[PDB]
Amino acid sequence: VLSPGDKANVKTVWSKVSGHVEDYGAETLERLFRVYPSTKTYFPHFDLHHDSAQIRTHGKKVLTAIGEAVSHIDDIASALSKLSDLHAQTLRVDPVNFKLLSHSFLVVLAVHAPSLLTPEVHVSLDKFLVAVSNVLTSKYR
Amino acid sequence: VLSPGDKANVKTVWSKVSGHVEDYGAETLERLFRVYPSTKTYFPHFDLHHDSAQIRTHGKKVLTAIGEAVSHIDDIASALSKLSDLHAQTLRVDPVNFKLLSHSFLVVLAVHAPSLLTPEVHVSLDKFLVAVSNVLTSKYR
Amino acid sequence: SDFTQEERQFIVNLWGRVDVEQIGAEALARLLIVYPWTQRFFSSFGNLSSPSAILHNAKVHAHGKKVLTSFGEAVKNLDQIKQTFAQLSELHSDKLHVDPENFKLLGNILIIVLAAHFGKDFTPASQAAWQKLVSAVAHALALRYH
Amino acid sequence: SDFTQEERQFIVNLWGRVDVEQIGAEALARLLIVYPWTQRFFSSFGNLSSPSAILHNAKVHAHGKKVLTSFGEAVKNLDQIKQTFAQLSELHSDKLHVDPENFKLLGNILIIVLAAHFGKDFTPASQAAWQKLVSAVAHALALRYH
Ligand code: HEM
Ligand code: HEM
Ligand code: HEM
Ligand code: HEM
Repeated sequence: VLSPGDKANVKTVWSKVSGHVEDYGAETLERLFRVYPSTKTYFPHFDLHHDSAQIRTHGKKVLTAIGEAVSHIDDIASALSKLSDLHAQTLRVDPVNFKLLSHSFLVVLAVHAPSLLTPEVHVSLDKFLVAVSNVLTSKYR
Repeated sequence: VLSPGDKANVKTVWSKVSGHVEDYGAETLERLFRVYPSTKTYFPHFDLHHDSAQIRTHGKKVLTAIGEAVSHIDDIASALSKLSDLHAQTLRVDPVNFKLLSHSFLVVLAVHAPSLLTPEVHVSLDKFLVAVSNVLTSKYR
Repeated sequence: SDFTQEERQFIVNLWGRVDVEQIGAEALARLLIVYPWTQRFFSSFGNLSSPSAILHNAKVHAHGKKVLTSFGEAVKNLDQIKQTFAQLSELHSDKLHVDPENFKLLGNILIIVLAAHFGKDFTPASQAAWQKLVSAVAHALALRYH
Repeated sequence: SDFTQEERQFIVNLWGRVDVEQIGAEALARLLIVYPWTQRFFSSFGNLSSPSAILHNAKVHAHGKKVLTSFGEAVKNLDQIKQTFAQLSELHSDKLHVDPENFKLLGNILIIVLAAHFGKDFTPASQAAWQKLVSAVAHALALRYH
């Protein structure tokens, strides 16, 4: 359960992510693909050349999707009911990968805003990232 | 998250469990030990003879512990903060077993109150039983 | 030795009084509402939007019966279960990439569904023999190599 | 081939600039608040009641440094990691029955802790080489037989 503490901690971090949604999103996918080559199989039709156009563009889509969940933090499901069916029913993406992505992102945050990614804050957005993954993978709550 | 629906569904089931806390508790441990022999290793000092005195007495302790969580359903943690340290820090019981027990119990309910254990109800108390296990195993929420 | 004659008795006799249609359909419909994420694997089965819709979905009913008929193959030959579910293993694994722990969730609902149906006859010992069988099945449906 | 010379370079060079005291203590303290249930394994380490208490606990600091020193054994001999963590495997498994996936949680925090410390130098490729190492370690610490 996301406590008001987690909520605000999530919002503070996202205030430093906003204004970089494309850069951080692009670096998030880069680490994911480079550190976990198996995640590339979901993108046969992409020009996956480390840092290409589709990587940065898709990266922005993902990180923007996150920001939405930060806006509708109180009801993350509804604000993702679309992407859920995509990733869950259509794509049927293996749930593990969501943890690899959630992880890849925390690593980006550690690089650019280490002092901010304190342990209590780290705990918060990792609770939030799990809240996001469960939705995109579908769960009865 | 336990919705008001789950809450009431949990309370309805427990109204049929109340007045049998010892019988159902005794049968819960019996199936656990008989169906999953490995769970017996946690009780070297018990007279584990299928249906002995310590089985029924310990069974009542467990099912009574459950009932408490049904009373304080809104704040299950606090009403179990004692047993949590026991099972988590002291006993350090393997988390899997909690699912085997939670399962053993649903099987008892299916036997004695099948019509009541409807699918929506089954969903509810299984969300509640997982809420109970997480507490007794310790989790940051 | 996989099973004992005592367990074999519990499995075979209990299986004899089993209606594959009702139990199979009950197990599948219950699996899909209790563990909603297993629905992802069932994209072509129509309406699965609500518990009530699942319970009345005809594709779920039909497929539920085929599943229980499959459990019947294990019963016919307990000591060769693995070889029996050889085809189904590659389908559920290599083709339909299904999480292995799902076969376990489905074995848990079947046991609960059996308990609700057979009541007190589904004694601890009988349940013990069925856990081994459903467990044996779930295992055989998960091949790593060959 | 376990690693490549390119990865070896990323591992050895990065490891050379690593302060085992600070990083090791940071990794352990972070593991215990982010994943609170790992605390159960640390019953004799005193106060772990709050994030602040963990961060200031001296037993955590000390043990955190020994963990990172251990990661140093892997670095010295990358192709023989398994044989190196042979003793630690039986301790973490046979003795201290630790869930295997916990070694993975701890590898995730270390990588995050390394990223926070080395910033932009902890490039995707460098991170890739470290995931293999921390992954290799977590694996070796989980023996099924012999
Ligand atoms: C925080 C977790 C994630 C978020 C917020 C997210 C978000 C998105 C968004 C916004 C889209 C665009 C959908 C559209 O245009 O309608 C998308 C597509 C897609 N996603 Fe994800 N995603 C996540 C995780 C993952 C993971 C872990 C994978 C698997 C490795 C994945 C695989 C894909 C694929 C294959 C597409 C379609 C891309 C295309 O054809 O253009 N996603 N995602
Ligand atoms: C719903 C889950 C559970 C509940 C509500 C529960 C409840 C309890 C209670 C009330 C006690 C008595 C504590 C006291 O007297 O202070 C107890 C003790 C104990 N529990 Fe559990 N328990 C659960 C799960 C488990 C599991 C899964 C195991 C492992 C197989 C386990 C192993 C033990 C042991 C070894 C003791 C001490 C018994 C003794 O020495 O008398 N518990 N539990
Ligand atoms: C362990 C017990 C299981 C048994 C005995 C079993 C049995 C079967 C059988 C006999 C079929 C073939 C029916 C046909 O010819 O179309 C089948 C297919 C299928 N199974 Fe299972 N199954 C089990 C578990 C699962 C689980 C856990 C899942 C996923 C959550 C699953 C998902 C599917 C799907 C999606 C199909 C294909 C559906 C179709 O043909 O349209 N099964 N299974
Ligand atoms: C995979 C990375 C890990 C490494 C390199 C590592 C290393 C070590 C070392 C060197 C020791 C011995 C220190 C001594 O002599 O007392 C030790 C002991 C210990 N480890 Fe780990 N460890 C790892 C992961 C874990 C995990 C994931 C857990 C549990 C969540 C854990 C729990 C413990 C405990 C409880 C002890 C004994 C504490 C004591 O001596 O008082 N370790 N480990």
